[PDB]
Amino acid sequence: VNSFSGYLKLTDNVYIKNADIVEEAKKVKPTVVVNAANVYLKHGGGVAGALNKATNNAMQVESDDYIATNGPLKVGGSCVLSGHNLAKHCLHVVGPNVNKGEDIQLLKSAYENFNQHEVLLAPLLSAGIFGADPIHSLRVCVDTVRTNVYLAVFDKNLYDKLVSSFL
Ligand SMILES: Nc1ncc(S(=O)(=O)N2CC(F)(F)C[C@H]2C(=O)O)cn1
Repeated sequence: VNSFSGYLKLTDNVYIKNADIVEEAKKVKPTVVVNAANVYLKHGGGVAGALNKATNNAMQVESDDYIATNGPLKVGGSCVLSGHNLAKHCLHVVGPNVNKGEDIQLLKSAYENFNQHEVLLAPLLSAGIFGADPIHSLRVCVDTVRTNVYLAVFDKNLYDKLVSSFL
């Protein structure tokens, strides 16, 4: 038993809710919140900008030190950093950005990072400003992640579509 509420169960291990991941994070304090990161951990907009703002820019300060030490992430890769006031940990995951021409097949590699964590609160990778089809992203999530994932979908219209079209 865990503290997530109002989720619709999609599969054995995937759940989904129309929610603002920032607000869901501040209420659940999950062990892991997933960020929709870029390779530079520049949290300017989308999910990342919103999560960083909720940390009063502490996420960005920590991220800049991470990059200065380690260099950029790979597309499809991830790193674990602090969750600040939102979660114990933040898993920063880089899905391919269609608006940068990156290969969509890397979306499966991105979701594989979730399997290193038993339970996660996460957005749909490569959705939103990353330019992928969220229905495709949901399909890859369901077919790749084996751990328990609680997906927060900000847009109510999209949430309903995702539900109504789910196979
Ligand atoms: N607060 C906040 N801001 C942005 C995002 S998103 O852009 O990553 N995301 C992914 C999506 F589902 F495909 C569309 C969008 C959403 O959930 O409506 C998430 N949460």
